[PDB]
Amino acid sequence: LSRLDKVEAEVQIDRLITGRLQSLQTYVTQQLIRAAEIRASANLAATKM
Amino acid sequence: TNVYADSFVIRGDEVRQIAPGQTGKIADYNYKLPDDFTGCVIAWNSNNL
Repeated sequence: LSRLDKVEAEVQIDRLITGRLQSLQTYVTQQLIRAAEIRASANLAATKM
Repeated sequence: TNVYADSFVIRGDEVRQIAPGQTGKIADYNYKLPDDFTGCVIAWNSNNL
């Protein structure tokens, strides 16, 4: 923001928006894959208990 | 919905700042076109008149 005029400063930060969100989308996707895995273990633990 | 027909006269070497979002003396102090501007910008030499 502090080096580029607003006419095209949105373009570069847009790449961060597409970028930083993309990592967030991957992290949550990793989480659900791990979230389901734990519940399978948890349900196994539930039966064990 | 509606039409805005803006009329003004400037130097011929001044049209660059008319582009949306651009900056300088024009877009800083006298004429700021919106970022989401919708339309066409028309100019022609008028030294004779």
